[PDB]
Amino acid sequence: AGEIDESLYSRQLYVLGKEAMLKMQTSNVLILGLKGLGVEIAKNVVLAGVKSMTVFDPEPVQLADLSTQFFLTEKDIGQKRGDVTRAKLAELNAYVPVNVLDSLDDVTQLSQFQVVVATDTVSLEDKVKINEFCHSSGIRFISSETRGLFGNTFVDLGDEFTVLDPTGEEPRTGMVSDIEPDGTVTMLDDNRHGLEDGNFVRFSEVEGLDKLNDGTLFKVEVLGPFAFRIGSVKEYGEYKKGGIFTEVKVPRKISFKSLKQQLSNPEFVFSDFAKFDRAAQLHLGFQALHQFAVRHNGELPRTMNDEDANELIKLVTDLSVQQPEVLGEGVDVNEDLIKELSYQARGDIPGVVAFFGGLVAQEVLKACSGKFTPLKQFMYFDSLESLPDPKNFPRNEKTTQPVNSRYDNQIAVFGLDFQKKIANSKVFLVGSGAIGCEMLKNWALLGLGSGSDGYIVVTDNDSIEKSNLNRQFLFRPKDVGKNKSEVAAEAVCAMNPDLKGKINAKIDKVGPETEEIFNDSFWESLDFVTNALDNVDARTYVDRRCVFYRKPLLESGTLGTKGNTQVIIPRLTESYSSSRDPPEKSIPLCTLRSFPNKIDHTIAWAKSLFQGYFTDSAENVNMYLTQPNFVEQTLKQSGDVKGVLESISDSLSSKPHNFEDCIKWARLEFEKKFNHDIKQLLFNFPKDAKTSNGEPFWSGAKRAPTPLEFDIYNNDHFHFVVAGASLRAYNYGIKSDKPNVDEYKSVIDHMIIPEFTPNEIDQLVSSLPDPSTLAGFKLEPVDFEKDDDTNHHIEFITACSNCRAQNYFIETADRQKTKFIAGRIIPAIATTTSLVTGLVNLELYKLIDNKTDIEQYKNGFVNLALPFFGFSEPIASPKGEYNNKKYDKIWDRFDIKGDIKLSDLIEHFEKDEGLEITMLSYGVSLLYASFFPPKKLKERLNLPITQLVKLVTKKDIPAHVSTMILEICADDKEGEDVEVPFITIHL
Amino acid sequence: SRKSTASSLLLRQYRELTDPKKAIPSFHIELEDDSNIFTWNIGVMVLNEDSIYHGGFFKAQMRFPEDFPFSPPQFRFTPAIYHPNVYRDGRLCISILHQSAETWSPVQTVESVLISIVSLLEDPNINSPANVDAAVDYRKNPEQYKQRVKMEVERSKQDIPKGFIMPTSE
Amino acid sequence: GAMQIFVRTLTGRTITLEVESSDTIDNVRARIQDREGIPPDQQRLIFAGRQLEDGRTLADYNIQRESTLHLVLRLRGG
Ligand SMILES: Nc1ncnc2c1ncn2[C@@H]1O[C@H](COP(=O)(O)OP(=O)(O)OP(=O)(O)O)[C@@H](O)[C@H]1O
Ligand SMILES: [Mg+2]
Repeated sequence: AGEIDESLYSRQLYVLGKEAMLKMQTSNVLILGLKGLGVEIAKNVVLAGVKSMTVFDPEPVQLADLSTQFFLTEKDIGQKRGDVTRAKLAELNAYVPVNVLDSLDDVTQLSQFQVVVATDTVSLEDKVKINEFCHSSGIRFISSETRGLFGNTFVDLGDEFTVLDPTGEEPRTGMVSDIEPDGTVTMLDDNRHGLEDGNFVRFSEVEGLDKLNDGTLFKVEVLGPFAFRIGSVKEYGEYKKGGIFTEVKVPRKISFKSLKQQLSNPEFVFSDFAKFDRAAQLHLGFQALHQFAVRHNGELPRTMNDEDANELIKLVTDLSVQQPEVLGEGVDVNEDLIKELSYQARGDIPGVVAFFGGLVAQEVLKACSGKFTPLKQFMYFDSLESLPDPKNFPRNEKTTQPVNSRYDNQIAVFGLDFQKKIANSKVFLVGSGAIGCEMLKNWALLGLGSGSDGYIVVTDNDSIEKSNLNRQFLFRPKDVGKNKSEVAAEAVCAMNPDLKGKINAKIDKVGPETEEIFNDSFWESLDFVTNALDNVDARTYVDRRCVFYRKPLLESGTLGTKGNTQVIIPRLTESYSSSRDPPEKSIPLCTLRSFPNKIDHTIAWAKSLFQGYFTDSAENVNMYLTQPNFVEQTLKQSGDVKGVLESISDSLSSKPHNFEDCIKWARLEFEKKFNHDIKQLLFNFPKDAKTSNGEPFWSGAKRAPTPLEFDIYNNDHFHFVVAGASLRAYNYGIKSDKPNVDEYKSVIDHMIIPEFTPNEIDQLVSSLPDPSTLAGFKLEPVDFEKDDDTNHHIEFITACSNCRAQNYFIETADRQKTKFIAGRIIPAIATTTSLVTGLVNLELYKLIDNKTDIEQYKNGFVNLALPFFGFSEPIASPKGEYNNKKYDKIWDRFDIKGDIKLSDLIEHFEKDEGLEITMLSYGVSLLYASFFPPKKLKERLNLPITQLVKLVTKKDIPAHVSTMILEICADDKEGEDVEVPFITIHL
Repeated sequence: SRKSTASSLLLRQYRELTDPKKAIPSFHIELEDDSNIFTWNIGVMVLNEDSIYHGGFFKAQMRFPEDFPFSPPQFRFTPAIYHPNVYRDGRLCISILHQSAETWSPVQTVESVLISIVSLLEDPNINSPANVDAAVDYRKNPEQYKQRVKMEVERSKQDIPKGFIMPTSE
Repeated sequence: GAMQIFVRTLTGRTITLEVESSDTIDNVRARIQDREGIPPDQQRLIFAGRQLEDGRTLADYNIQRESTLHLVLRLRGG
């Protein structure tokens, strides 16, 4: 077919690109084994959209399989795992057929697959045989297995594999100010090229070097952050002016060794550089587990059994002799580490399965597409810090024994008492999108909140949208339009009925407007809070609530293949808001309004014009026709009074009667914005104008614009008129009846277009019509919706941006790129979402244990494209002091009881704290200042806190409020301003 | 070190810029409704007797984000004045208010922003002109420029608060 | 003494720095700012399970020759 459903794969296309998904849609994938690991991999690969998925697992479903196999139910026990899972996988993506391989007796059946994945149900002997067939046949092979809090993956993409894009990052680009004969490229003023040695670039608009711009690639020799060298350019000519370099990614051919070869001489990729010595140890340990099974009728070591763990140490020791390159000379066997592997061999842990499920699934997609850098070739992992303290939760053969429940392979690692405390946890999940759905799935497998003293509260104010289905796997096509949190809660209750009646699905947005719902009692009842948010303001709001209530917060985020986790522990670590992230890129106002040079500048200009044309103008009219004092408000508001009045005047002057009037309006706006205004700009700053130094004014970042001559056959000119007319018709309630060029052309060709001519307030206010003349008249403002392809929103913004791009000789962009920039869409894929959620749930175990050693916690940072995994201990909360009294700058606060009077509050801080309160604020309002005149001081010093707020904010404190946060500036006993904690007023 | 919140840092800078001993006489600063910490009404004054904008009292409004000073504030002349770097809506092109030729940084203060504004007022940036006619008259018709600036200075004197004493010339 | 270390970003780019084991983390951030334009306030450097903090030195984190530091960041989607 070659077509990609952009309404479904929207967010994933921004991660992988179209070419990669075209290859994916030609790839048939086979997954061996459908326990938790296999089904997690299959879920993410089917969501991604490969040509077909085939599963093989004829083993009967057992109750213990449900520990992480979220598609199995108790009614499935006794049936084949592959059969009962096939139809559930098929529901994930109608574009991907899911079939069951009945038997693997004939290995030649693998010839019909492009990627074969062998999970933990395949013996090492069979993995080697299968890998040998795949390697010698050119079939990509990936293996993976998890054992308790341990796991590994192996990748063998064959003797020949080509990486087409190593990182999937946006190509670097930049403007050039000089290219010397030796090839020294200098950047335009204070601009960094951001290149490194060995990158390749192409060039455009380099005047004087001609063939340099023909697409030829040049290898980058970096000189400094502002210059690089490409080799001599004398053969091309002599540099004059202009130029733009663009980084190009070149193909890289690589070669993989077979599994058999890699068992004796592994190439490691580390999941945690702090544990890099463990990779070689776990490499022998996982092999020894297979040798143990051979000697014990296919059985794993018994849970917490010392006799078996000692036998595994002996197997590892014998393996190091047979494979001396693994550990190296002088390196002893880490017996404690191997013992824990034996102890946990039967464990099946949701967070670990999620981690490898997302990682291996992404490796599958790399093997289908050549997109991103494949893991090469072995990666081992452990999360042993998740183990609780053995004194509170002892681990032995009795406490970890199975109790005939779906949690038995989790009890095997953590013990019964610990699993019961997980069930009895009270948790808040904020957001029910990609991370939210995966989080609820993990919690369902955990049984978290299923106990008599536990529960789950999940809230989200958003509805399900088609593009969400690509990575929010609890939702189905039939669910589009329903509330995410309610649908998600029902989906996980079907997966684990122990959660039935234990999940409170709310549809409220978390923020300052819903504090009556999420009040003091709500937050104080929680054990901890987990974020699943997609914006910084909500994360900041939740972080401040957790600081206020001293609740642990589990934070996480993703961006394409990149992800991160952060743990916030009351009285221990800093909070989310304690550190800063790089801000979103901003456009200097002069560049936006007058001198664009990138498509990003014309898209922002177009989006702003869209809002002014079809939203702000409508709202100003509705206020002018319904508010009696609107004309007086804007005159003293004030800002751009001339703009608002002309907006209302124009909106009520050329009022369209039919759609043809809207066509004429849009054609005239085209002439104004892309012809007349451009001529007016050139009239003041001609194309050959000079600056102060005699240099051309239109140089470097300034691109000399040219006016547009309307051409209906230009796609951008046409759709500007189509979308502009349709959106104006919507404002004025004009109905309709694919646009016909001839019909539009006839209307436009009969128009008389005024030619260009180059160029107090009390008259405009008198030219406005009386609101009584327009009784009942109303304009319908547009609400920007980027995901409705029929509303003309993206159509207008794309066409409007591309017309301005044509003015300034900027290369135009398609609707998908414009939607990405104008809609601020975050690239997203299910693989990274599952992996990051797994890491969060490995940190969640440390919360249940109430760990106070900061070194046991780990913040996570991942990029599956590299692949890179890195972890760091959280930063401790900083400590401060006032008058020698130490306090925690994050978590400490003053508690005052009762609606105290301002004078008593000030008097208490002088005696109890030695602090002279000089300024006091509530929210954004200043309530008290010591430098007030004696008139305001006497008035405010006698009022209680609540009345003081009412005096300043003119709004009463609602009855639902039980506490108030006050911020103060104060002087210490030496009369110097000092940082102090905030105040909590307990009403 | 000292990680002050936005409201506290704004209150301390507000107190210093209105103290009868440390307040810069070039700026008359008050809070909106004498309470809102994150939007300030500022009267910009040019005390340089050798500047064309001398004698004016240009009202303006400054709005601060919730992550101050890790994000730049917004500045707008109310109403918009005649200047090559000021648009008709009151906003203006100045590098210090842009983030990412000195740009914005958390070390910048309200004082340094206002100082950079009065400097741009005396010395407009013609290489990054907001909009004509002020930019074209600045180069082509200098006498028209001064007549437009002087007419803008006298128009701003009506916005001087009652009982306010204009500081002496420098 | 003098040594050569690397700084790799979450996107994959690699930076090389000639340093001494006695250099402070504050000085390393100042050099990354001049090389990459990233303000030290926005630099999250991690190495061997620890996040590098101001006031310490490279030798305090057992950073040796050919060691690679990682510039990471937090993401806002999901
Ligand atoms: N303040 C908030 N309170 C409650 N839920 C929130 C808040 N802010 C964001 N969310 C929810 O967090 C979720 C983020 O997940 P995600 O971004 O994957 O879904 P989405 O926004 O529907 O998808 P896309 O970003 O691709 O359109 C959204 O469902 C959103 O509604
Ligand atoms: Mg979102």
